[PDB]
Amino acid sequence: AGGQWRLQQGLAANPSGYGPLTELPDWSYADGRPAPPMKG
Amino acid sequence: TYSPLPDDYNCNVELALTSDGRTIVCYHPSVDIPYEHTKPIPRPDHDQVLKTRLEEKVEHLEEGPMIEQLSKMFFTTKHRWYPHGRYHRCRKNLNPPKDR
Amino acid sequence: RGRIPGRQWIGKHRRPRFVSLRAKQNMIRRLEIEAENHYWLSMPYMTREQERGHAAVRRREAFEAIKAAATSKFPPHRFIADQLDHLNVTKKWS
Amino acid sequence: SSFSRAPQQWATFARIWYLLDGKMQPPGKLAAMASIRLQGLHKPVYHALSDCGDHVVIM
Amino acid sequence: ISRKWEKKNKIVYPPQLPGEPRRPAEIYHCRRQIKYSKDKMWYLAKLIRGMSIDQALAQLEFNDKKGAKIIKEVLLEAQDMAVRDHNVEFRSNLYIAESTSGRGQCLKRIRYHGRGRFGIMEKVYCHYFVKLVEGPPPPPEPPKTAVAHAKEYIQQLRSRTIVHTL
Amino acid sequence: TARGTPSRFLASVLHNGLGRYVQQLQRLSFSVSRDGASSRGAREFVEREVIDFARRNPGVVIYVNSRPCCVPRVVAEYLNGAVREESIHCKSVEEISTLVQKLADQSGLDVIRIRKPFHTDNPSIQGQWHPFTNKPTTFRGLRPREVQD
Amino acid sequence: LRNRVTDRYFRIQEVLKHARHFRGRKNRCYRLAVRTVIRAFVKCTKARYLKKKNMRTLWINRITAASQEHGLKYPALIGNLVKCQVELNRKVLADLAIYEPKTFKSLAALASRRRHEGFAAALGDGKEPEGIFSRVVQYH
Amino acid sequence: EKDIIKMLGLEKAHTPQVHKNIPSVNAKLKVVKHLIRIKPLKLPQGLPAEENMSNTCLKSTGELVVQWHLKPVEQ
Amino acid sequence: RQWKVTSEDLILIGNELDLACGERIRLEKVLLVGADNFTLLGKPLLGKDLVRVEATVIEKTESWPRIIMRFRKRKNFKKKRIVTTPQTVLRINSIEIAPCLL
Amino acid sequence: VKKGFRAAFRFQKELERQRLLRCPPPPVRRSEKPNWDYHAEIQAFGHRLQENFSLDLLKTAFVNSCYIKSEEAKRQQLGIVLLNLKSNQELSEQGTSFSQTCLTQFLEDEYPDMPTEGIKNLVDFLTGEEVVCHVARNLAVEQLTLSEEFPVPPAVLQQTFFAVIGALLQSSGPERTALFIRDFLITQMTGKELFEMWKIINPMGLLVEELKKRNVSAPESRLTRQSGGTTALPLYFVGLYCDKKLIAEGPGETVLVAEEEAARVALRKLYGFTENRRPWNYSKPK
RNA sequence: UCCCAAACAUAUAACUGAACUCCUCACACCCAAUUGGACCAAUCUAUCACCCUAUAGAAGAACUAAUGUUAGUAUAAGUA
RNA sequence: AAAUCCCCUUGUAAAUUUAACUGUUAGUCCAAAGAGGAACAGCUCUUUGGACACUAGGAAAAAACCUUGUAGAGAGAGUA
Ligand SMILES: [Mg+2]
Ligand SMILES: [Mg+2]
Ligand SMILES: [Mg+2]
Ligand SMILES: [Mg+2]
Ligand SMILES: [Mg+2]
Ligand SMILES: [Mg+2]
Ligand SMILES: [Mg+2]
Repeated sequence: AGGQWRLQQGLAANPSGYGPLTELPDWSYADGRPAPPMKG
Repeated sequence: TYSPLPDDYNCNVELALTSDGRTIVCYHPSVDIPYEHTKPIPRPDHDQVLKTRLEEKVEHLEEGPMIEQLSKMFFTTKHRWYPHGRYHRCRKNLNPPKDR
Repeated sequence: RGRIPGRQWIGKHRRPRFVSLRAKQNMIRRLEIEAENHYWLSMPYMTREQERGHAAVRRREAFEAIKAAATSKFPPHRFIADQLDHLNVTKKWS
Repeated sequence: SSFSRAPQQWATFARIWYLLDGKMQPPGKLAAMASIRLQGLHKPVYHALSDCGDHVVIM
Repeated sequence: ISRKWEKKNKIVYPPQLPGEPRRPAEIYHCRRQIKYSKDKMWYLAKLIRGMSIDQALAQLEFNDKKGAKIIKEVLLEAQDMAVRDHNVEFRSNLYIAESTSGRGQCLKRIRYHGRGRFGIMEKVYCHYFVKLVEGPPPPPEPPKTAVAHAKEYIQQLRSRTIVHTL
Repeated sequence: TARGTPSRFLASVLHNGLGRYVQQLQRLSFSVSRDGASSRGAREFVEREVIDFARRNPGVVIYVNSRPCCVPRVVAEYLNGAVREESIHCKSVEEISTLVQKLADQSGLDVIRIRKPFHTDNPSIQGQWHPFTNKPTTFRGLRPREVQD
Repeated sequence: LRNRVTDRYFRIQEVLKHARHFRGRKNRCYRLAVRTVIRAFVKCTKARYLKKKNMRTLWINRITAASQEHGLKYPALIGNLVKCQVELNRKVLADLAIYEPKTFKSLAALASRRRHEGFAAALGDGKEPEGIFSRVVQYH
Repeated sequence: EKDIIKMLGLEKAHTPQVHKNIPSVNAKLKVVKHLIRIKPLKLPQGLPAEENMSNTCLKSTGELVVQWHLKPVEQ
Repeated sequence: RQWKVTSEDLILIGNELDLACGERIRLEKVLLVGADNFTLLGKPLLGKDLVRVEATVIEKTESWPRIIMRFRKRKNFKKKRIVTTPQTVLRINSIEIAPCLL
Repeated sequence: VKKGFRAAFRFQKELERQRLLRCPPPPVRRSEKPNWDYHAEIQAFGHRLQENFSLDLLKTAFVNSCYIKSEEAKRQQLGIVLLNLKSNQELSEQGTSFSQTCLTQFLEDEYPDMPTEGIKNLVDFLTGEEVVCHVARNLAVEQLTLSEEFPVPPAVLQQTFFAVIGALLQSSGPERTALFIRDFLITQMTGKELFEMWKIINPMGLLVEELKKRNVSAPESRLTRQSGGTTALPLYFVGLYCDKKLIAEGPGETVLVAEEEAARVALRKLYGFTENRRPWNYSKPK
């Protein structure tokens, strides 16, 4: 749902394709240390 | 004047956008029932020489009429009021897991 | 009532079938997609003469790696330590 | 809502009586909006294994 | 073979302190290798199951089935050693706890049929088991009343949760 | 299958980690044979790693008993009373270390089907839904098709 | 050297234990039990696909029920939230409806407000400016 | 047509692949034009350099932007 | 996965996060934060300076055995496999917000 | 007869497991079981709790008066030297006195409007027999407890738990013990209602006096919502109005039970123990 | 043999929909006949091991099915 | 007539030869071109392609019609 609108706006049809919602790291250490990169 | 939804039953919903437009603010305070929309609580419902004791009004009923009375008072069917055999009575879990 | 002679989808008297609205909508949107494909395939960047032999060097080197990989098959080296490591199966504390 | 456990569950799984006036109405449209109420399909907490159906009265 | 029922009368419990109540007397008795069908004897065992010893004797005395007199003697001798050897004060203060029949050892004989055929018949033998407990028979379970149905239905309605969610 | 295996809800032990984290592993007992190929992996494990593992986890008591046996075993006990027994019959050293480390992180609860991948004692903050949540109230709350006075 | 199987009792017990809760002779006879245990194992493996499908359908039903209480349709609510760059899946939307009625009502208001904005934009010829909630945040 | 799809490396569906716009490639593409979607390549930032080779991202609209920051546009 | 979390609750991740048990981390991807009277939404994500949520690892265990069986009638096709998926349990400790709306 | 040994050996273990399950042995103390070392176990006890306990205080914390008497009886029968062990009676009183004060102080800051009687009951509930026993069992306190019989009685188990708290208080101090009790005793009232921890009779009766104290008029009850009144499954939403202003709403199957629930809801809001209240702060202070 | 889902012309085109694809993680782990491999229960022997195992050699070396053979017990049936 | 054979570039990674043998060639259905004394169908038989005897979804139930394959867990999502 909403894929066609996403394609018009210039984003991926699948919201999980590319963008901050998936590309950005999900977690980081409490003190502020960045987490290691994920395999995906 | 405009309202996306009529705010009269659950909560008044206000929608706003941040200065940068990257966040949506929704302030939804709850509503209360007005005093004028309630009914009062229904409080209202001789030469006696003998004490009026609690009399046994529990009359025995056959399986037929007793099930019929249960079905009409609970608006259900007659099937669920019949007993089950030992096979099903033993497969039931007397110690189910508990959550929340 | 309502028997169909023979099978439903094969035979002389089959079950009649009709198209739907979304069945058409799917066909046109597929037809439009190829219309895009037909247009974008009509503007080659170069001609056959210009392209002739512009990738021959990379193709040849790729095949030489394929030849080298195929001709390098041989039994692996056999060492003495791995054959001697089986002596450890009887190792025990003093 | 600071409700006790038993009253909170009781209110959530309660039964609501609905009334419908069928005068000059198509039976199917009447039956359409009555099926959801009877099955409890209008409840956000609906589930098939849960007896969440409601009462429907049609005049 | 197995003869555990006979040994059940040889188990001895430790002496009881005055704080705990009286342990009711129990007697295990059984008769082996009875020329009877275990299925047929099952009906008599179920009939006298849960009743008093003397009521069971009265019911068995006037029963026309052959197995009735066999159980009647078994109940009689079970009552005898109960008072005599099992410290039972009143011989009529006994009720049947469990009565059942088990398959005994059976022989295989040939039953002749026509056209030279045959069928293997079986001489059925069975055992009868009985346990007597001192004291009046427990009252039978009363029928479940309508109010009992009412509260149970309420409990089911109150025990339902929102499923497949938090 | 799930219908043939008991299940339980997701939970912890005494709200572990809410204020502080308490290691759920409490005791480890190792059975090792001096002679025998089945205990070679167990033997070399305690030569080089059981010392370092003990220092890493100070709240866990480790017992190493050396007796003749055909199958080396490790027994793990938790504060909730659960007991886990794992055989060390003919395994290597890098894989017993992973096996031993796994028992340390476990909370001791039964490893069975979990009904819900989430658990909370307060599923709602604004109140659970009820049939009157989205129902307006009329004047004096008159019922449908009724009159007053 | 004559060899005979000595652990057949354990070989059949590993199958009979999975059928202990069945009904009939197929819970104790190995010949019958092996045929139904295989079917039970196969059904369990393929039931995982059905669980994912059925759970989504349950969420859609609950979302539709809550939306209809707010005078909204499920297609209208789902599409408008996507146009608002609010990427909430069906589970959390159902979770919000059941447990956070006021938050869900705000989301329904947002969808309806967005729906009216799109209608006005389509009503115009494009000369009019964009809607307040129709603006999209660009990411580079 | 199966072999042609094999040659162009189009095994997994919905997986974009770049190809040279030359008559030889065009000839192969014309056979399976009913199974694929063809779009041109746009390079608004030009051909990527070695420094930014890890920062490229092929957006859904058909261009390969060499600067991927995962940050909202300040405009 | 999208989780509706609050304070003092447990959620199960069907994976290993390569973290020591007891360590506390931060979850930077927050799509919605709501309260009794107000609710804030991200487009599609909230700013890092607006909301902060932290969780603590409390369990790293394996899953119960799962049966993967495949059978085809009259073809002698029967295969069985048993797998256990590593999982991690996290307890959400606190959810904090800051007055950075302006 | 089939030649072989492994199959018979495996079968013997299976039968013994069935024999064990048929009549499980009575529970025995973990100390009497093999693989035990009191010095080693009590050393890891402090490290497991991330605390620096005192060996002498901790060792005598688990000693009970009943255990001392049993040992004196055992040596008297053997006719045999004198023990110098000290019971944990004084340590338990120190732990109990501090825990009651610390719990009372902690709840007063969190709920300033909580009445004193409500404060006492919650502390009584937290220091109740079952709460400490449940915590002690899950903290392996009973395993190290030196008693005369197994399992340890709840009264003895509770005394032992308060003893180690006093031992920690002497070894570490009030500031460290305050964090300890918060981490293991405060956490026992997470998902429980105020009246689920403080049993009360007549919620409306003291609701009137509470509004009397706040200089507010008496609440009146009115029927906000009703459903199925004449049936066997009714629902009544009774709300309380003061000066024609709603303060609380309460559901119930009958009018009477709905009114009591409305009173309970009002008391929770008045005392600040609502489900919407902010969660307890377990973060280390700055 | 007994029609056959129940229904509904009027609230702005999206939405629903696979084991296809994407996301976290892990990947030898869904074809007949046939072929190529990786392992392995149980038993004997050589040497170990000593609450039942290890490395090798050997073989009467593994049964949901042949109206399969022998033995036991059910079904019809407490029926003829 | 549709089309084939041959075939540099290019896209690609396969192909030929040597050694060693087992197993299949009693097939079905659909689209198309045909043949069976100058038979519109039907019956039988050739040729090209696809599917089936290998997964899943959809046409009501569905071996052969449409969508789709490379294999696991997930209480995610976009689509055919
Ligand atoms: Mg037909
Ligand atoms: Mg004759
Ligand atoms: Mg796939
Ligand atoms: Mg794979
Ligand atoms: Mg053989
Ligand atoms: Mg046979
Ligand atoms: Mg008959």
